[PDB]
Amino acid sequence: HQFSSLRTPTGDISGQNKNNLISGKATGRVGNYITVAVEYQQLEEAIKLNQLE
Amino acid sequence: AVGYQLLLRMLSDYSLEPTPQVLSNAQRSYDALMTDTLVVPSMRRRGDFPVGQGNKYDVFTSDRYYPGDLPLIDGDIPNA
Repeated sequence: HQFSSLRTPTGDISGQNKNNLISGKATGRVGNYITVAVEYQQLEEAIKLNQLE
Repeated sequence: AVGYQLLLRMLSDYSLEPTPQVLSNAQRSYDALMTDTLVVPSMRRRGDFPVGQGNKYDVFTSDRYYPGDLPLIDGDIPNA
């Protein structure tokens, strides 16, 4: 919050034009999926690749 | 091959009997045709046959037992 002031030379001015209270927001959300997919013959892959690592 | 088979099926129309040389040629052609198309299926493992510890079985390598004829279950259509 931020405020602004007034410049007057009198003190018994208890009734005047005051400030205002405005509340803001900053909204965060989720994005799209990060997906990588492979299709392949698992037997041919496992011919020479242990544990698919 | 097809020509000799058709000739053997058609001689009876004119009532002419074949000859040993024609029969041998037809046999050789049919044998070559059959040779060019051979399947000789290789039998697969039973399904309850265990897989030894040498084939390291894990979630991402192989299951404890050899895969078989059983179709994978969809989850809907539970009964066949």
